[PDB]
Amino acid sequence: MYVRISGRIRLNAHSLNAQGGGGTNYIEITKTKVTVRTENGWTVVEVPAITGNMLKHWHFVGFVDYFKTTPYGVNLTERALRYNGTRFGQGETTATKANGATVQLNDEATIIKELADADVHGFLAPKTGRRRVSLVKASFILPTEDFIKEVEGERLITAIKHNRVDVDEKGAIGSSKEGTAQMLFSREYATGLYGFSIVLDLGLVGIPQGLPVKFEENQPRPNIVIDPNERKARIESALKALIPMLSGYIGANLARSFPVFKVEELVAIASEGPIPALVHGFYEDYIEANRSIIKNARALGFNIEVFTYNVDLGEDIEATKVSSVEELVANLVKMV
Amino acid sequence: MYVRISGRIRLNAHSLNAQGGGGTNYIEITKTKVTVRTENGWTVVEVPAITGNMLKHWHFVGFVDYFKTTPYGVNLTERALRYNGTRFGQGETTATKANGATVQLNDEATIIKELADADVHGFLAPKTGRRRVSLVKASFILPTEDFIKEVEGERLITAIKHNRVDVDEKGAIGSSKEGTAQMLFSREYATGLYGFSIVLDLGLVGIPQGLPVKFEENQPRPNIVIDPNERKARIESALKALIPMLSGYIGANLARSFPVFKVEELVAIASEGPIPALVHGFYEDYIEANRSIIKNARALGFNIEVFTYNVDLGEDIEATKVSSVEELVANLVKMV
Amino acid sequence: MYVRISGRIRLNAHSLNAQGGGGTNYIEITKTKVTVRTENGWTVVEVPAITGNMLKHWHFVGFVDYFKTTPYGVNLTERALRYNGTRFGQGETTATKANGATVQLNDEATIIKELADADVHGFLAPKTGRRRVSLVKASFILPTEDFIKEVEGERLITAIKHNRVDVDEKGAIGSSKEGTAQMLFSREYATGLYGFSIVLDLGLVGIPQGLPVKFEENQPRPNIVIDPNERKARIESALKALIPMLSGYIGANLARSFPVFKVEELVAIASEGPIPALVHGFYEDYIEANRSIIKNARALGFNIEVFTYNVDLGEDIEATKVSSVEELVANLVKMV
Amino acid sequence: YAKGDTTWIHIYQIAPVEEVDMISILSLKDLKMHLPHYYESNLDFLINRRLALLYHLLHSEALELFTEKEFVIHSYTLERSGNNQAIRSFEEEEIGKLMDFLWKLKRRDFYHAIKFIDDLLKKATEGALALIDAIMNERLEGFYTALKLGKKAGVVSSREIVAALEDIIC
Amino acid sequence: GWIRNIGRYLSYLVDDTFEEYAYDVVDGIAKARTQEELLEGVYKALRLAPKLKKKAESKGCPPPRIPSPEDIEALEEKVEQLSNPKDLRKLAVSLALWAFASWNNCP
Amino acid sequence: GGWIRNIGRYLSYLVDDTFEEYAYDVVDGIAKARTQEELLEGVYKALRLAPKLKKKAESKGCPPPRIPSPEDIEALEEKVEQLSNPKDLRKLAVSLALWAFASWNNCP
Amino acid sequence: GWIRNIGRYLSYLVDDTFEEYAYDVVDGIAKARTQEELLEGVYKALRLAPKLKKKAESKGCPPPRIPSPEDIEALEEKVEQLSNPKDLRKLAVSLALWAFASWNNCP
DNA sequence: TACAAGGGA
Repeated sequence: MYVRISGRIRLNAHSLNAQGGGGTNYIEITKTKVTVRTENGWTVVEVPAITGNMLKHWHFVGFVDYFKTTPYGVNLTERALRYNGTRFGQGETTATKANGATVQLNDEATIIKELADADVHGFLAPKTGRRRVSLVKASFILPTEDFIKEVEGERLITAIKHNRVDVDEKGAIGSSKEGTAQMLFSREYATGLYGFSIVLDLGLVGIPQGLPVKFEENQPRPNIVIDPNERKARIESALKALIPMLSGYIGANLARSFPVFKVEELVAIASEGPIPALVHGFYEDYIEANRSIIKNARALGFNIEVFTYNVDLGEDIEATKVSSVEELVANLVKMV
Repeated sequence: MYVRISGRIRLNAHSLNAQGGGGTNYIEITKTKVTVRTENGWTVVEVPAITGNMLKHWHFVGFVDYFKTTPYGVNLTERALRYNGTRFGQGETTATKANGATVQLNDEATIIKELADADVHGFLAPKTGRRRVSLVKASFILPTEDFIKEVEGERLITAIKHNRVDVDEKGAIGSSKEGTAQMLFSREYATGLYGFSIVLDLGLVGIPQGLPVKFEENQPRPNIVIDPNERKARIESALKALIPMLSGYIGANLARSFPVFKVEELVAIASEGPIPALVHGFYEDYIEANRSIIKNARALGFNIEVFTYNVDLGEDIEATKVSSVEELVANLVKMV
Repeated sequence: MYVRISGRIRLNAHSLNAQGGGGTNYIEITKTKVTVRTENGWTVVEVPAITGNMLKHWHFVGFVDYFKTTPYGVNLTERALRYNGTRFGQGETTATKANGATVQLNDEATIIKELADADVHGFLAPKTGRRRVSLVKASFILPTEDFIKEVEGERLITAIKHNRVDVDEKGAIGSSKEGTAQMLFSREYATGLYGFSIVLDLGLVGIPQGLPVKFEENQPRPNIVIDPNERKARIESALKALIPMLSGYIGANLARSFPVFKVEELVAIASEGPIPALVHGFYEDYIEANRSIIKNARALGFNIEVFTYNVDLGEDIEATKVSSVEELVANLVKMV
Repeated sequence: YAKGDTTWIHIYQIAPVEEVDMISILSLKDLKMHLPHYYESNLDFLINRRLALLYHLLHSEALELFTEKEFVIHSYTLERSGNNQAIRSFEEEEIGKLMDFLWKLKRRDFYHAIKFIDDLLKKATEGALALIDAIMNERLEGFYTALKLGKKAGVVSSREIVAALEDIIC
Repeated sequence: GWIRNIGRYLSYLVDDTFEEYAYDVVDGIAKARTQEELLEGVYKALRLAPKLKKKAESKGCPPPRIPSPEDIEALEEKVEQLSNPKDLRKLAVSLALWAFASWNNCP
Repeated sequence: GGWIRNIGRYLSYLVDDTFEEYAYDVVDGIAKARTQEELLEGVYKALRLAPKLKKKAESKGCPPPRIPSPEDIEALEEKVEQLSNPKDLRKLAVSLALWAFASWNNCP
Repeated sequence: GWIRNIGRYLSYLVDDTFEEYAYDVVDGIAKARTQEELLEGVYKALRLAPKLKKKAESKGCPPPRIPSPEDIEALEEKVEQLSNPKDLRKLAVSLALWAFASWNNCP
């Protein structure tokens, strides 16, 4: 089961995924160059953004958070318990189990049947060479193009400076000689209307990549190395991992910032066979593009279920209107 | 079935087809020299680009993915199911079929009979010498010239640093004592309006290159080593392989980057008989050249069909408007 | 008919006609030395080039491709159907027809009557010692002199290295002892504005070299060994072979490179008689040279028809403003 | 050199032009080697007569007599192409500077000099041709091309030979 | 004079022990007409230092020695006065031929 | 005028070891400076990292970096205005970029 | 020299001692694309003048130098002849280069 | 490197 979600969301007072200035009182958000038509030829502009690697890490965090409560949650790595995404790193032979057992770095089938995190998000074992591509692909989050055009520049990244109070046992602040660390560090914050185009394929859950189909008697029999109940639990957990994505658990500095989050609109397409990925909501004319993509792909012979959040998406297209992202994930899991 | 595809697509914040960084923590994106006319005289500029080899690999991946569902999908290499692009490397005499059967490499007719991937994308076995040129031609992806003109380069790249967190059971970063891997790598991301071109010479599928014709009674006729159903099935498999490239499944680092990848404009031509290759979309003045080519080629009497997307193409040429890429491939598959 | 074509064709990111040797890796492209002015004493510079042998082979391929569809396509060599250039190699004294018939290499008349490729492109039979000069000649693809002078030599080449992803069935990248083709190799891609010149002599097709005339009624009647319809079909096929010529079918590595072409300007002359060759487009002042050549050859008393694309020429003489190379060949075939 | 039915025979004569005595002539006599029936298939670079004489002079160490006395070489070839004997090469260049460059080329050692030349001759025949052209006409790029061709296939190209080549360049 | 060290550094890019085979840089620097292209070529050649040092450290053999800054300025201070390309050619080919020496680095 | 050595020494701090800061981006951007404006911008990004390096050198027990003097900046400015030829611009660009990679003994 | 003074004032913002680091204003000055953007950039650069002016005497080192009226009016006059960003970028980077120089502010 | 063409007793 492969599902694509793409839409526009509103961010305010966010300091998510900064470069990191270093150690002198300055932290600044990551910025990337994007191209816009701006009715004067294509031009390049710097805008704040959050990388898709961090979004994938947060999806891993959500999946491991929602997978512990499952009865089959013991088949997991303890490294995922502390929300660490190291997987196997460099120069590692045995991966310890959350139950305390150990798993060899070879026999990919054993790895995927014992560790669900590596089964879903992939892994890498340079010592032997076992590999597995991620089943969830994350895209960059960028401010939408029409917002950039209609904001006429006017850089909206604001630098808020604030101090780290260090009061000594005598109630005074001195210098480095007396052992006092008084500093005033600055953090950047941004606002705007961003877009997301998360895509995730769940048809290879529990299926080793080195042997997807068995061909017992020249029939397409999937090579499942785990129990069907465990596979269903894993796919349901991976699907419900989207709950914190569109609620406000994306970004760093959540303890001190917790960005003002709201979902403006989105469109989701779900199916079983391979389907074209939806166009990102960054562009102005993405709703019509997705409408055409759905309309002609349905006529081509693909069984696709379409869900929309307050988007008309044209007419004569069978789509379900969902009032929330959690409603959409409930609709996605009811058909599993 | 001879098909030519050309057009322009916008990519934002993509790290597709990097250089791997060699043996350095820095990771470089591929650069190449391109010639720009300009009003001050010809110049050469370094721009990011995508090699045609990886585009061909993704096309093969899409082809095998769409051919698995086909009932004739048993005639595939075992390496194809794992997306192993290598085909009959040095030192191997036979091939392993998808069902586990062994296929000899001493006969090209059998090879194309029960190996669809070798039939479409060709093969080469340096030991036995059996050979077949690929039926798919992919061109390099370069930013369009006028984009380089007004954008005047700006280096079109940004560098983003990502950390590799290695937290042990005690929660320590470690420093050259616990074998930690809490390192810091970086990636390069580019953007701009690029051009693409693809050639599909789907007229030799199931036909060995040695004996294309039979000449039973001095009457030319195709020499097909398989039933026409299998040839047709491979035809729409190749046609539908275009879908998971114009949707966003082009390039590497999909799990972390997933390029925004809007399709701007395109022009397609299709014919039963041989046709000249369509002009690549890199050049700024390519619409008029393609229009003249199509008009004077149709004047020669060639039975060709032209599909346009976001291109006026004038009024003299009879072309059918298309709203999406899958609509285009549907129109291609209507006329077998 | 006698026709001469000379012009300039743009090109970028082309790995065409490389040496491909020099050990095991680093496929490095072919280069040649050319003399330029550079506002000082004549200096020799080292620039990428394409050998005329490759152009001749591709012209043969195009001629075969456009000649199979003709009703006279049976009169063709078996090796020609395979695009094999080994015309009467060492040892053999007989050749195989397309329908399986055999022909003895004894007299030129029978060879040119029953075999079409050996007619247009000539042949050499060392055993019998038979000779036939090819009726098509081509020059090297050299970058134009003014472009070389203006770029001041940035080496006009780039090196792109890429690997094979040959992996074992178990999913691990084995070492050399295990057996794995995971290896790196590099290719050289060139760019720039190139000039070309190709000359055809279709006035002698179907005429044996030994006895061009027969002199029955005391006039030099050409010795046409085949029917006039077959000769006309051969001429039109040879002309139409130019349609895929200037379209992207003159280079190697088409499966991975597919050089990007756009013919910027050219001139063609046809006078069905002995005509001097035009000035190659490599020289920067070839426009005026060809203009003087055509105007004073017309004044001398020869009936030359001139077709021009994107050149002002002299605007005082009858020249057809052709807009495409295939439009040009349509004009050529409409006057046969 | 045989190469099946045919046969290449390269014949050289060493000629003075000014003055010689007994000792010089006996030094020239030492150059002559009896029964040069080389045949074989791996030693196929005995065609291209200049390469064959370079190989012969590689293993000749009689004296470096002509570094003080001027001498010339007259060479010709004989062929058995299909039992058709004729002379197809009569170029007349000299011999002094080639062996002078070889002798200034071999000061540092022999263990990495003789095997160096032998490997470049056997493996990189094109590289050997470039090297011999560079020796004949004193062009800088010839040495670089020869070294690159040698290193590409099997030549170690030690440091001392590079230093000797640089000293020859001056 | 300050040629052996740059020769070793350039040979570090050609030895089989370094399975990277950077021949483009040496080919470009060998074929130089005037100052700009040779300077760009030597810059590209010396830019590959971090990957060489990392590969040497991971292989176990001693890391390559980058040319010292003391003789880095020597290249410049000798090269501006070479207005004639002819006398520039001897050094341009000397560096290339020193780049192809054995230079046993990792035993 | 000797300021080339100083600016190259400063740029060498962006690639060298014992620093954990490897910004090949700015060094390559300065190296490939086709025009003067992007060269000046690359120099600006190179200088923008001065506080981090000058703090961390003392933080890691290393001598302070040789930050270019204002006279060097004035020389760089003047030379960029009387040099409008791309030919000399390219050679000067590679001249100050070449010093970045060397065997500098920043930390004894 | 009518530009060294404003550069010195900008360098006064970020330097050794002087515990008020404002990199945002310097970047805005350097990154500015339109001449008005340069105007607000220099405006926020100047608005911190009283800060340093009264804080310099808090530690005893000599007070900094505030740009004179003639130079700032001359910059204002130079503003309205740059019709293209091509010279605007070079002007902005020239102004912002002196910020990170080795200035002896107050020993 | 394929073919021819040659020098003599």
